[PDB]
Amino acid sequence: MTGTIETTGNISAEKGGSIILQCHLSSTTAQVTQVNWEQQDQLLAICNADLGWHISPSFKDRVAPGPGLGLTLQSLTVNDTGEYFCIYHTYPDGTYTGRIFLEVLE
Amino acid sequence: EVQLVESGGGLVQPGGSLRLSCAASGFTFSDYYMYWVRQAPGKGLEWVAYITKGGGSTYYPDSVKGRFTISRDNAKNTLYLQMNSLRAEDTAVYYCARQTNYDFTMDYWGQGTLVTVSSASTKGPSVFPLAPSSGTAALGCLVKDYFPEPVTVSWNSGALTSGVHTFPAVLQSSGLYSLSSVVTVPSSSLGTQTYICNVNHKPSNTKVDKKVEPKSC
Amino acid sequence: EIVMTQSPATLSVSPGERATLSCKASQDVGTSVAWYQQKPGQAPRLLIYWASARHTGIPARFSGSGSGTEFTLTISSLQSEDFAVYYCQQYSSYPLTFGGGTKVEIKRTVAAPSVFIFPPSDEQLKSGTASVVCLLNNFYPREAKVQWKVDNALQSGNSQESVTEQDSKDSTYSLSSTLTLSKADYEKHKVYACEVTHQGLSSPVTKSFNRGEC
Repeated sequence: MTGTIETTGNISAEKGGSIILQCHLSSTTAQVTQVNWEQQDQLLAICNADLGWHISPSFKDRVAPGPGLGLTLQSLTVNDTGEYFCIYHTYPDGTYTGRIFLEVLE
Repeated sequence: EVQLVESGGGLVQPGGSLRLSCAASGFTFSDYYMYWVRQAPGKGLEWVAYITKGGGSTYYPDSVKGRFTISRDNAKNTLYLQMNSLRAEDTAVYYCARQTNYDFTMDYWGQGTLVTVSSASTKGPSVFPLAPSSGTAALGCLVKDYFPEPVTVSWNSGALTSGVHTFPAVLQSSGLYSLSSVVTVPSSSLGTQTYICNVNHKPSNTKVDKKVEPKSC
Repeated sequence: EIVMTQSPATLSVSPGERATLSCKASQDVGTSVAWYQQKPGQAPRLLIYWASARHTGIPARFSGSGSGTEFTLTISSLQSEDFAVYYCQQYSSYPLTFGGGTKVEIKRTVAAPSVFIFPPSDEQLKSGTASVVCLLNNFYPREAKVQWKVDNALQSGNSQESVTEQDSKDSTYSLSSTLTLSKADYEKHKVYACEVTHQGLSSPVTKSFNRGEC
């Protein structure tokens, strides 16, 4: 129930640069077990509480984990324009989701 | 229970084209990322195709790139592999696989469907007996000179199972496979019990029974 | 591409004992390494993901270790059912690549094979070619020699052998040797013999038939 997700919002970047995607679960003491980073079509990363960061091989060239629970995109294409999602797997509350819209311009 | 069923395997001439099918059930097919993996007879596993949950992105190895095309139809609960400009070394059992939605690999595989790339011609088997001779005795069948794979071999329509060994086919120099299937029974049953092997070779549409009798003489 | 090499190729293990398997990546693959069990005739079954995490439904006697380039699967008290070829796989980057596998056989007491010889079918004789068949039945271990004597002359280059997968109930193996000649060549000779040597026989065992008798 009680707890929200704040994000970096709707942002914009030049082609070829980097962006940081950050999220922050707040207003709850429930423990974060996993966080997934996803595009509208593909999952990009998973930070596990036990086992750590895995990065989807479709983005190994261009995606560093963090800082913190965020994620850094490296060589943005206009193809990267769209929605992004940090999904918070949590106990006891459940799945919290924050959303970011990115637009890569030329 | 997650279920994946592959379909479409068979003989195709080099340069030709074939199209494979995986039929899903027991899980929301549209939430999951899907793979194709292939395995030559006796050899190992080779990743061949990856696709996103909605089909937006596809990834191939250099080996097949520009010839294979992975795809899905989400309402048919079906994943497809379109194999163009086929080569001899494309011969393998082809499996579709589902990605873990908690990691980036494969949790469940289908049973597979077998593709065979050869200029050779289909041909069905002849089946000769291995008659019991001179306690327990042994008898069997010889499924000789067929192409391509596979053949199944039952005994007494499935009533005979314990004691059977249906051997790996070996390819002969002719270009044709051949195998044996045997079973060891009690001697006393020889004068009494009937023994038929039920040989099936679906690429040919052959299915044949052969009685094996203690040929007294 | 990232080459994954497993070692050793083969491992025979007594039941209740521990097998230890090794996968070595040609570059850092992190902990993006999975292990798969493939039973003969079957699809691969996922055992370990994330190098250490065990897939649900997998017994805790399986166990995965490693990070970086050196990974290790461990089966701590083997059972007859654990007989399969085990595969490692990195998913750090494309192309997703697999090891060559490690085959694992169950160990048991030695078992001398039962041998049988089969003269070619009267109906295949009309074919023009003959096929004598030699059956080594339910033996252990899997190494064995089959030589074809044709009127006490040893054959070479005209035989083909085949072996079953390790048997599910008694962990034995079985063999099929098939000698083929011209039916023309078949009637030029008279004593057809199959000679079998194997660690469970005090000495070689031979079985034979005379062409024409029956």
